[PDB]
Amino acid sequence: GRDEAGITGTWYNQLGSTFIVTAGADGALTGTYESAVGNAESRYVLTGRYDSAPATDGSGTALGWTVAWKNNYRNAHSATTWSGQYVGGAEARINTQWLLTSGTTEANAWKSTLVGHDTFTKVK
Amino acid sequence: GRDEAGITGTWYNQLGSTFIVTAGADGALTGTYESAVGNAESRYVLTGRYDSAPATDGSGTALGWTVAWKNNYRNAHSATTWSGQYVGGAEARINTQWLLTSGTTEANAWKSTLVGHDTFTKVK
Amino acid sequence: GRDEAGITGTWYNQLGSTFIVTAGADGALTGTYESAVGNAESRYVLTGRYDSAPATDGSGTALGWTVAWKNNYRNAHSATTWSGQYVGGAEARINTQWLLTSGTTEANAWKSTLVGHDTFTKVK
Amino acid sequence: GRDEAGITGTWYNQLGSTFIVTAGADGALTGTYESAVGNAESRYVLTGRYDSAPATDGSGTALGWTVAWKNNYRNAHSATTWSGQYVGGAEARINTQWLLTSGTTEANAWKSTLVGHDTFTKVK
Ligand SMILES: CN(C)c1ccc2c3c(cccc13)C(=O)N(CCNC(=O)CCCC[C@@H]1SC[C@@H]3NC(=O)N[C@@H]31)C2=O
Ligand SMILES: CN(C)c1ccc2c3c(cccc13)C(=O)N(CCNC(=O)CCCC[C@@H]1SC[C@@H]3NC(=O)N[C@@H]31)C2=O
Ligand SMILES: CN(C)c1ccc2c3c(cccc13)C(=O)N(CCNC(=O)CCCC[C@@H]1SC[C@@H]3NC(=O)N[C@@H]31)C2=O
Ligand SMILES: CN(C)c1ccc2c3c(cccc13)C(=O)N(CCNC(=O)CCCC[C@@H]1SC[C@@H]3NC(=O)N[C@@H]31)C2=O
Repeated sequence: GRDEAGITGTWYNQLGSTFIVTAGADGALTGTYESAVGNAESRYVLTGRYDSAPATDGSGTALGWTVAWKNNYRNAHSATTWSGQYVGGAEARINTQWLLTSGTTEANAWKSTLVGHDTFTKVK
Repeated sequence: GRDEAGITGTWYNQLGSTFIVTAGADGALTGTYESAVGNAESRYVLTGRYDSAPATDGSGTALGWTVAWKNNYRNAHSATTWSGQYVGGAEARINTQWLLTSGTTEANAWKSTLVGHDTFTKVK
Repeated sequence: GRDEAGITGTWYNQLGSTFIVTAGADGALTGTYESAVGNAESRYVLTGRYDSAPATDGSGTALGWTVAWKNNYRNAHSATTWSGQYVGGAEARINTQWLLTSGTTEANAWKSTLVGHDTFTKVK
Repeated sequence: GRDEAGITGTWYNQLGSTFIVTAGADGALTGTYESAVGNAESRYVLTGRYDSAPATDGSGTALGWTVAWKNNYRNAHSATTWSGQYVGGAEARINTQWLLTSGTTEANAWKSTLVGHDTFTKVK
């Protein structure tokens, strides 16, 4: 409810990427993502989930979402998942860690997956 | 197509958890997850994405999905994302890495996120 | 050489932790770490390695180090490894990702490892 | 003591890499690593730390180590850290997660770090 409202909207990360999400009453996340970097052009579908009844101790709201990097313009044969928590208030944030897996041969599977962290704000 | 067919079904990981997924023609993943471990009971909604047009060099198919650990029985104030690749054939596998974030206070945010790896097969 | 000089010293991360390191000519890192958070008191031994001949294209210098969280005051039955890169200049930084593993039972091994990111500066 | 003995020796992972380590009485790990894959040839220095007084409940022993991928033959401008736990007994194992950072430009820092998992045994 509070965080359905707080999460729904347009977010921006430190790279200049754009995350457009709707948080549903059932815990769904749906929207589009546009990366400022990488083998990417325009918007990509995203879907995910969030805790629709977080704790009321002042904890964050756990959430995550996935982008497969295929759309009408490109196919980067890869998928990113962001896992993190939403923190509400005047300077709301979504603080995330992500895993970006590329499809590989079996011989290259050891080097399939990048790891990083993205912080999203409502302003940038 | 090939991997819509190959991905859709029931999968099992090394912990004894059960992953029930439908891969759509558009790149969607939908289903339910049941963990054998942790603060979890019964099935949880999952949603994700996969590369619906993978390479044909013998590479894996990149995919990912999210579970928020809230259902009618429990709320563990946390979300897991799995990022990985599907590898088809007689002993098909989905090889994943995952990030499990709990909602935390700001003071505890440094210890919000677990990391691990799960391998899913069609048999176990 | 340049980065032996640049890396050797006292660093501080965003949590207020203190990283005291000597970079040797052979690629060694030695020193002590003091965490501002967690099950930790005072200084802990650290050892690691760095690229002692980085690229000269303006790339970072790859490095990593380990702390086992045992000293004369406490034993937290855990170890952290930081992996990252040093970036020199007026606002030098060491940008890292870390893995913090606790010793667990086999049944709890799935939840053994925390993941996070720390940015170190010469000032804070 | 028990794990000084148990950890010291030659280990092998699922890729066919060779990890030669000495565990000291003070918690030090020293040795050499030879990767079966990647931009690597021959042995590389490793250093790390382990919990020299683990719990006696049947928990694992937390440890970690670093390799910078520079030696007399090659320089891959990168460093790997493994974080994990040693589990003793007839089929002893070291179960690890790793982070492999390459030195990058600032513009490429988002894609600096690979993540994976290696399981080491005394036999393979
Ligand atoms: C050879 N070996 C070292 C690699 C070199 C480059 C790459 C990889 C990859 C996977 C595994 C290895 C490598 C990989 O998936 N890739 C990306 C492919 N896929 C893409 O480029 C799609 C855009 C991804 C944008 C990310 S999502 C997290 C972050 N947050 C944002 O807002 N934007 C960024 C590489 O380049
Ligand atoms: C205090 N500090 C060290 C922790 C101790 C325990 C925990 C945490 C967590 C997050 C951060 C820190 C801790 C966290 O999210 N948690 C889990 C809470 N949430 C749950 O238990 C929900 C079930 C999660 C099951 C996982 S999904 C990846 C894997 N694959 C499967 O098939 N099953 C497992 C902890 O316990
Ligand atoms: C139950 N389940 C969810 C957990 C809950 C709490 C914990 C864990 C752990 C491991 C696995 C699970 C959990 C774990 O290792 N632990 C830490 C134990 N060990 C310690 O507290 C030692 C200090 C570590 C300080 C870190 S190093 C990275 C960062 N950067 C800094 O400068 N300071 C921080 C937990 O609490
Ligand atoms: C372009 N983008 C997607 C990448 C593509 C390839 C690479 C990277 C890297 C870092 C970041 C991105 C990429 C990176 O560090 N690299 C490795 C460079 N460095 C090396 O190859 C040194 C050998 C590393 C061997 C590892 S250690 C963990 C594992 N366990 C073993 O026993 N052996 C393996 C890449 O290739």
